[PDB]
Amino acid sequence: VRPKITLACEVCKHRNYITKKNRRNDPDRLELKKFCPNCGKHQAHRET
Amino acid sequence: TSKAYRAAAAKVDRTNLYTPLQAAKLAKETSSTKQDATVEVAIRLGVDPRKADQMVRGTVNLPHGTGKTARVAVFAVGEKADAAVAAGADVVGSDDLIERIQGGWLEFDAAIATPDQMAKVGRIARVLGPRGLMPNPKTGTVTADVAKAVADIKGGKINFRVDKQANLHFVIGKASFDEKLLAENYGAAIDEVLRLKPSSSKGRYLKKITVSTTTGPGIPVDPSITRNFA
RNA sequence: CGCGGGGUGGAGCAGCCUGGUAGCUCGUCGGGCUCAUAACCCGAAGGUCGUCGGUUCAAAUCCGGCCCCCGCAACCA
RNA sequence: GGAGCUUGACUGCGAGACUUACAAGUCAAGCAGGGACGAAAGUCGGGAUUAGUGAUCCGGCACCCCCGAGUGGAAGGGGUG
RNA sequence: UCGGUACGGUUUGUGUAGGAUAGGUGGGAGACUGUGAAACCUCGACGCCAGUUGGGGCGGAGUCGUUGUUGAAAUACCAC
Ligand SMILES: [Mg+2]
Ligand SMILES: [Mg+2]
Ligand SMILES: [Mg+2]
Ligand SMILES: [Mg+2]
Ligand SMILES: [Mg+2]
Ligand SMILES: [Mg+2]
Ligand SMILES: [Mg+2]
Ligand SMILES: [Mg+2]
Ligand SMILES: [Mg+2]
Ligand SMILES: [Mg+2]
Ligand SMILES: [Zn+2]
Repeated sequence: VRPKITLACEVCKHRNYITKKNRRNDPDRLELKKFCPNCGKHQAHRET
Repeated sequence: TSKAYRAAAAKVDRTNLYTPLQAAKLAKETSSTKQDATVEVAIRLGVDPRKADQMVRGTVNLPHGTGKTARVAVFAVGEKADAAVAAGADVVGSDDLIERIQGGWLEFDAAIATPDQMAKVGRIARVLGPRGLMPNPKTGTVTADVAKAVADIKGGKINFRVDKQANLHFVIGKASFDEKLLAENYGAAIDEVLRLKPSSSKGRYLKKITVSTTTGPGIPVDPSITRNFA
């Protein structure tokens, strides 16, 4: 019910972060700005 | 039956795959055999057109013409029509040209209109119904380049579109051409189909291809040759 | 994780491969007959055909994404 | 307790401590990159704090492109998450 | 004797609207009669309104879509 989701960059597609959401309160994929170390800056991040 | 058809059918072999040069070499010997018409190409693809992203659609610039009249009336206002009479469109007008066709001489092939004038020109489809001369974005005739898209109709931009059962049925032009001049069309058209291969096309892409008329039989062609048409 | 099907009227199940009507069974309601709607008989209510989108003039049927069950074969340090 | 904008529930690190048989556990000023909020000062490496967890081995996936059994590749392995 | 597979020939397809032209796509008015046309016979094939008919038997030269639908539009005829 609280799965471990991974967040991938929207440019280089590297899976930089892993976290947890609720599968029922947030039934679709997260979107967060996170720091991408490959791009060297903040990019957008969906799930996989 | 059809004694004129068995005579060509006693000529072309089934168990052999011919060159693209020999394919037009018997297309001329079919258009001499039969009454002349368009040379047809039936491509059998290795895609599945029921998935969305394996759908194949596009056009082709045949460098020897598709053998077509391409009479064009251009429904545009301002310089958009004026850039078409300088393009080589013989019947060029305005909101006046709405009136000159619906009453008489509805004899043209395409109507490339501006998106601002699509209301008043769209009533001419009530006499251009069964012939499809209405302005259509699906045929490349509704855009912002309403001027030089007439030149696409003149040179022979043939639109293709794959069917339900993964077949491209396709033309290269009238059969009054040279044999080596048809392979120039036939070479620069397969490669246009080779452009539009999706990444998810499982298997062999151009499985089977054949060359026919609308009067004679088909010709088995070898899909191995994609470059050496010269 | 792969595969291999399934969701459709209160319950059950066809139609799905192959595109044009949503039906059958039971339950219920109402009426009839009757010791007894036990049975028998007639009419009707009950449906975005799991949800989103997509393709076609038109999709319960076909494609894809999603929830949701059922199997099998693994994986199981 | 309420509200506005947000994603620091960061990446590269870390002087110096706490606890401790060992393995572990815990705290950390400050430095740089790229950020959020704020007029600024500043504050932010999840949550008032202390539970919500499982060593090694063996594998899986993603990236880096380090090794590649004559050589060029590949197989397999290695690193990082 | 019952199939499976590779490939050829034959044939199949009927909401409503409506040519009875009744699977998709392509273009297609000339393919159409000694390859002996149409009428006419009826050994049959199937079934949902008129058979679309692989009946191969009878003929002595059309078995034309621009009109007037199936998105609608051809579907005579040809490749697939
Ligand atoms: Mg929420
Ligand atoms: Mg976290
Ligand atoms: Mg340290
Ligand atoms: Mg900073
Ligand atoms: Mg500021
Ligand atoms: Mg800090
Ligand atoms: Mg061990
Ligand atoms: Mg080697
Ligand atoms: Mg490797
Ligand atoms: Mg590191
Ligand atoms: Zn990135």
